[PDB]
This record gives sequence, C-alpha cells and structure tokens, in this order.
Amino acid sequence: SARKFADEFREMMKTGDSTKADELFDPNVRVEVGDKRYHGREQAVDWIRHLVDRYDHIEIRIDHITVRGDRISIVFTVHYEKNGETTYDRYVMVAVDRGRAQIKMLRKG
Repeated sequence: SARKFADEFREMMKTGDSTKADELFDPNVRVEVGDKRYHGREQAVDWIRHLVDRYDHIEIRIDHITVRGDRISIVFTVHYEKNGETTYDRYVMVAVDRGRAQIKMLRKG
C-alpha cells in the first residue's frame, strides 16, 4: 500500500493532475517550500504546475518509505533541470492512513 501510494504521488508530480491530487492530498495539506507556504489541494496543485511549466525535466526519486502505525513518512529527492543547470532538492512528506492514505505535510528539507 505505502509503495503504491508513493508511486501514485510520483506520477501525479509529473503532470500536477488535479484528480490525483484530490485523492492523495488531505484537504488541509500544508506544503512548506523554504519561505513559501501553501495550504490546501488547490494551492498544492498550483505549486506543482508552476514547477512543471518552468523546468526542462523533473526527476523524482523515492528514497525512503517508512510506516509506523498509521503514519507514512516518505523522503524523496527532486532533480530540476533548466538549461544545463540541475537543482537537487530533498523533501519529507507525512501522510496518514485513515485504508486511505492522505498527505498532511510536504516540506523541503
């Protein structure tokens, strides 16, 4: 289940699909990207779509998936390529399984 969830999240991150986001994001999801803070599905989707529009390629690698009780923690790195320069970010994501896992927090870390 946790791996399926991570795979779906990676696929959603390619296109910023709103339908997928409705399934994967908690309605009150918090996304922290350095100084910028997003709240809710719509802002989380817009954040993803801005990335998709800006970079030549985005590679997402799921590094760690850990489950403790109903808590799913995923550490992933994102490689953003733009005009021969690549930026290497790392994110930590907390999702809660309630049968149905939903992302509560996504933070650049």
